Amino acid sequence: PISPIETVPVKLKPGMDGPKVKQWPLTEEKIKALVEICTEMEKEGKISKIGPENPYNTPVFAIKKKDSTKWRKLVDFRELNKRTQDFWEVQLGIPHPAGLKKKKSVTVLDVGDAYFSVPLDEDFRKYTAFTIPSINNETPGIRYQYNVLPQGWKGSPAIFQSSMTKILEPFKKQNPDIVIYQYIDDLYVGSDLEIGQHRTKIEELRQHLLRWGLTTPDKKHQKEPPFLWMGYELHPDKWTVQPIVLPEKDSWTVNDIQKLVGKLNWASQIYPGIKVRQLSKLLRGTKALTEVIPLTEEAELELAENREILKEPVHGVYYDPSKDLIAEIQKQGQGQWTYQIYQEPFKNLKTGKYARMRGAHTNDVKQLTEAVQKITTESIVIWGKTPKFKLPIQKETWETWWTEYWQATWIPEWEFVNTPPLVKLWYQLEKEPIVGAETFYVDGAANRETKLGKAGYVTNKGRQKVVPLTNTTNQKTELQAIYLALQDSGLEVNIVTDSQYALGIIQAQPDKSESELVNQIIEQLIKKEKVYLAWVPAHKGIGGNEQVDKLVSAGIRK
Amino acid sequence: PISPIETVPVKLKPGMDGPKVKQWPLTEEKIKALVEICTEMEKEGKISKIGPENPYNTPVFAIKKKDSTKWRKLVDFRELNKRTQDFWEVQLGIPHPAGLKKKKSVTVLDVGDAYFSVPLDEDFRKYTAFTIPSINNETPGIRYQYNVLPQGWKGSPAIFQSSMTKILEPFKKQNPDIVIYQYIDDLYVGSDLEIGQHRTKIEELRQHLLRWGLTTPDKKHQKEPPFLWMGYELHPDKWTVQPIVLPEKDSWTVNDIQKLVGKLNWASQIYPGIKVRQLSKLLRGTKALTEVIPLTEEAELELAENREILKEPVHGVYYDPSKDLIAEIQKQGQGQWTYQIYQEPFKNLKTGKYARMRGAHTNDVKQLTEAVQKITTESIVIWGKTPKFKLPIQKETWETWWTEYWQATWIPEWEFVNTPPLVKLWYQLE
Amino acid sequence: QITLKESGPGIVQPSQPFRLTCTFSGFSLSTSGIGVTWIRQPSGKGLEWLATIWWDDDNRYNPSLKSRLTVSKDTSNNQAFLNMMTVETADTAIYYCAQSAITSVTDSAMDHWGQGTSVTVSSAATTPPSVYPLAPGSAAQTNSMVTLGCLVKGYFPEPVTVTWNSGSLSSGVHTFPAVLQSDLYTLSSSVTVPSSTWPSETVTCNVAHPASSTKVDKKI
Amino acid sequence: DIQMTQTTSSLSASLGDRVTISCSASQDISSYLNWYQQKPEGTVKLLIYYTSSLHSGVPSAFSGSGSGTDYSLTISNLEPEDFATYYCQQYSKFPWTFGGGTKLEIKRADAAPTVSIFPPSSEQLTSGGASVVCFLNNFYPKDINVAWAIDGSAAANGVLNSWTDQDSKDSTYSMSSTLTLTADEYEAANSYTCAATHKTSTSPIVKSFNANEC
DNA sequence: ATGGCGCCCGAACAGGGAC
DNA sequence: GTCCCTGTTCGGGCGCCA
Repeated sequence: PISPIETVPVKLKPGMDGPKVKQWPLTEEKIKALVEICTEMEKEGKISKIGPENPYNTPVFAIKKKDSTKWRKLVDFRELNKRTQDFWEVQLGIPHPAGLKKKKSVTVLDVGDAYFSVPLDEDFRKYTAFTIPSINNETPGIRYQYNVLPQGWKGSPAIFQSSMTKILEPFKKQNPDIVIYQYIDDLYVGSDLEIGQHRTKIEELRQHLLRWGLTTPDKKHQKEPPFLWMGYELHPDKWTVQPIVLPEKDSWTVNDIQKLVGKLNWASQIYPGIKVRQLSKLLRGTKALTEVIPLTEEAELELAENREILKEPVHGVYYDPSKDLIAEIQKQGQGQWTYQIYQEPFKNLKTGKYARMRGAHTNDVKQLTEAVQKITTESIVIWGKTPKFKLPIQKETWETWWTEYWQATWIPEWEFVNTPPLVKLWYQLEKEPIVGAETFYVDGAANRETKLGKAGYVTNKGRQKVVPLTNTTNQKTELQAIYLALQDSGLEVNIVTDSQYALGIIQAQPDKSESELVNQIIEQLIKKEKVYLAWVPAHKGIGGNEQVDKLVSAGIRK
Repeated sequence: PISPIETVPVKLKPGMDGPKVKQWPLTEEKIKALVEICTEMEKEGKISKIGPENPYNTPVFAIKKKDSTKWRKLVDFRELNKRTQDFWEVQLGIPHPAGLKKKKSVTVLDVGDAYFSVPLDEDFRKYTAFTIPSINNETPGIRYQYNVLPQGWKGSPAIFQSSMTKILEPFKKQNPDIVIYQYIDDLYVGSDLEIGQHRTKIEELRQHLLRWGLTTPDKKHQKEPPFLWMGYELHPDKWTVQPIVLPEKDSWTVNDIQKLVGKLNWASQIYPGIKVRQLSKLLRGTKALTEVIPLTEEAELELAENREILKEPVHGVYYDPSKDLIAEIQKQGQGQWTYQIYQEPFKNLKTGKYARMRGAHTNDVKQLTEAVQKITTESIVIWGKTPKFKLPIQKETWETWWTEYWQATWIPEWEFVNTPPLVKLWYQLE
Repeated sequence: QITLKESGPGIVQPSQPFRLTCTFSGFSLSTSGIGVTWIRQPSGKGLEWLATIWWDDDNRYNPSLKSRLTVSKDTSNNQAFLNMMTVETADTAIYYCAQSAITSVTDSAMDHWGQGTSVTVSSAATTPPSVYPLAPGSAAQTNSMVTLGCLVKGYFPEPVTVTWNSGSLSSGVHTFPAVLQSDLYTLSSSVTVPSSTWPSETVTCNVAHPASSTKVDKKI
Repeated sequence: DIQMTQTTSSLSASLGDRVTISCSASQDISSYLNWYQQKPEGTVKLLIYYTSSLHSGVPSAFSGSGSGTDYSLTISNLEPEDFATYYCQQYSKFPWTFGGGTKLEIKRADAAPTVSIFPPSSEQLTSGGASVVCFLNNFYPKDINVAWAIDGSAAANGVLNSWTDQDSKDSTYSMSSTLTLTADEYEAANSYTCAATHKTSTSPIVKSFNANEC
């Protein structure tokens, strides 16, 4: 039968009109096939013949790939979907067991024929039509429009949803103990009711749902221990996705790479911390489909290490409110960051990695900082609660980090943990220009056309140095020129620049950078015993500066 | 049962398919509340359920306000406001008062409900659609629509004016020794009178709004241990511009001077009587900054000279409603922070410092937010409108935590940006 | 300036209730930070907080008393009150009422008080005193300085005055607060006069008891 | 409901002495204390709030200080108006609680009490009453003790006694116990004695009498 | 057979600093 | 009037569910 739920209206986008598209002649056995099909569809009420005035047309085909319960005869509503209005999808993402708490008994229902069970907005029906072709005799063709929700129409998706809800609602109003996580055409049901009592309810539900036209097909869940749900193997106490199988023979074509990577990403739910970056690197570069990178040696490490992680049989326990929320994170590689949200020690709630290479030049704190936030949000979504935090970094560390950093940044409640390669900042500029060291005076520059230029310095001690180069910029130049003076230091050094840019890039206290130069500039700071740096304007001719400019260019350089 | 008043026609600016913003997650503590309050609004008839069919959408959120009233629903119509055309009765019906800024105290009333009585164009409605979400996505989102006037929206105060005013009409003629300004959901009322009297007369206005067309305001809680309500009061008068600009080097060194002159340079952009050159000389020649104490009392004549210029009111303030407003915040030192406002670059109209809030509530953001808020309020009371905010915080960040501390009934426009030392020159004047 | 005086029974048979009224003259019980407090100061014990009536009508009682404690305040006439029921001995004390006010965001004190109010609990009723003289007797006049005294045993209502020789003697006298003997007050007070003086010119303890309106004069 | 404590219940200083008083709570209160001074004439006035903000009207001589859960009240030089019981008050957790105030008595070079024991009067005796008193007067430290004891050193049942305040004159003090026995006993026991023992000279100052005449 | 969501590379965008 | 950086968003391929 069909649901008598008030249909949702659905207009075509302002401008376009119905999809009228020539239906090419399909095959002979197919004609009859498609026919034999529509017929059934008709008595069902799924469709009906139409008046010779609905010109709108869309192509159709059919093909039951060898299967009994299965039969295929689909439509390509592309042009239509291309034409139909956009409605705001309804979805703040899918669920996840981690948030799912625990009940005495459970069940998992699926309403059958879902889509075709909701009727179509009569009005918009005019479009969802099609012509099923014929052979010679009856020269003219057969027309049929959809009277319910079409199998590949953007509408349907949300439609069915919005509908299914209204139905579930009152029942929900009737039994505020049973629980139901509705997912498109799937109902996870639970409540702390003695299996018997629990039974009467589900049925109660089934009857109601079915009463509204939503068949409650025999593909029902009873076998408590094994509950096929949203992909997760739901057990009376642990959850897991056994299908954690992986492909390896192909390991070559870009796809195969992209295949594994994700599998990992996917299996990253409870399989503790893995490093995909290793391989991901091998996923970059040439995005040529057939090309087959083999730096496989380079990431061998990752592959197998992970392989063995994927070997170790994991699982996630259920969420309990009586207790509390927390998560600790570790640093794997330079960017590799992973966590673990548990309520009780070795029993884990859920795991996950992180590797956002944010800024063009970002240090290691930012990483964790960012790292934590991803946990937050996510967790918020999973438990609507902020968990406490176990972060790898001392106090005085994270403290100074901000105390110096003239830019707001903070972290929700977190405690200290002494275990992994503890996070900390390497180099740190000095407060006051220390005495007993040379106050260098840097400078650099170039011209758009040049693409070449010099970069050097002086020193109060009359000493100088200059170095022209190429394939750089006024910016790079000024940044490069820092490198020298740095290099030519020792136990201390008073540096002097006029370029905020570089100046800034350094101040941040950068742990890395795709750029070699600046990455290098770090290591020196990393090496030196003391560095400091001040800023001075340029064209105002200030300090020995006036001398460095001309030194770098006699109105222009060589 | 909404009022029988006819309806004002509202069709947003052209080529503006309304909003389509997404709904950031929200905490349990929020959902529940947001739910409740959202549900009985449906009952009274105020809001109606809708489904996917509506393409448009905006975000909403709870906000546990410290007072006898429940939390507050909040709808980020920011973008909506932007799309909706200009209204004369807005500006017209809502003009800004001067003496306003000039008073012994000012108070703020959440007078939203007033909007609950007047209806709303049937059509323009789809542009208010919002959506309450759920934990773990037990179910899909559930969206509502506004039927009447939504609490917070250009168009809203724009219309209800007639009503709003005449209601207040008595109060004024009843004693115009106080003044009132309207800004969306809020009513700004100031009496140069004594605090208690002010507070009482305020309370009068309450009751008045009560008896009149059931205009019902919140009722801010008041207690004994750390007495916050005693401060709820808003007294501007004692609001000076950030006179933080100094130096007194009794033996200025290469750095000291150098540094400073890099500073003095930038100042020349705001101020005219600027002279960095005199000192630039004391600095001329590749000297060793470190330890060199090149004490120069020759330039001392022009160094205390710039001081005169720094000590006064920068003559140029030419406020202009036809132009937008802006604000920079600077993290200058632990605890305290800074604000500067203008429309034209390096030509600020006012400046200041929101410092520490003498509470162990140590949290960068919290302050920043608090900053903007108290910054805003301040701005509102003055030129009326709301400044854009060059935010000294990284996006992803600000986002995940601003709601947790917000407390206004509006939400100003903000943008994120990095900071150079140019202004870090303590001379916050951007 | 603002002030306030309290008032009540002074005397109440046990297991009964009583009503104390505090009448103030300055502030009003309608102002944001105003309030009136009630305190009880016992026999020698310190300062106990009974409760505090607040302007907005938010009253806070003592956890150990609320139960049998209740406040109010006819705002309109600047009068707050305290009500204590089934009053047992202990409760017998000097209750005070103070103007409490929330000065500022960080300040709230009892800016102004007002000499408390005696309240005695006792079955016992109005009794005249039983005055007796305290002579040197046996050990006759020795030192050139001598002490004399008077025994005031058997009176109930606390107040009772007594001096020496119609107030003449004021120089060297000691008078001591009486104690609850048999649910009654027993008092004594002594004097010391130079030898010549007493054996010679007469000395007299003269007691007075308002309630039992008995006057008396005990010589030697 | 905080636990308020004023340790040094009472002390005796002299004119001009600078005195400090220790107030203790049972948790951080955050400068949420007040200092009242009760005058021996019963009155009670407010000196300071917020643990250090001086109440308009109190002599500068008074100064606030303290923190956490330990606070302090102090005055510079003594002038005879200040010798009073000073109370410490918290306004944190609503069960507002006053610590046990501190008396601030005058200091005076000690002295032995002039003790006097008085026999029972015919006047009373003849009605059954057999009351005996012993006047212990003008002595310096309040600290002292009397021992009512009849032949056989016992502090029999019938001991009533109270002491005065610091006579604002000679700053001394005085108490007086009263023995109450039936005439039957006044007749039975023979002698009757008063044993006053003060910080005098390791001396048990005693006065006694013997006369069971009815 | 089209909706969602999160990862992980590129491609193109727009806006402060600035010759 | 322009290059420079840089910090974002898409598209996109992909595993995952329905």
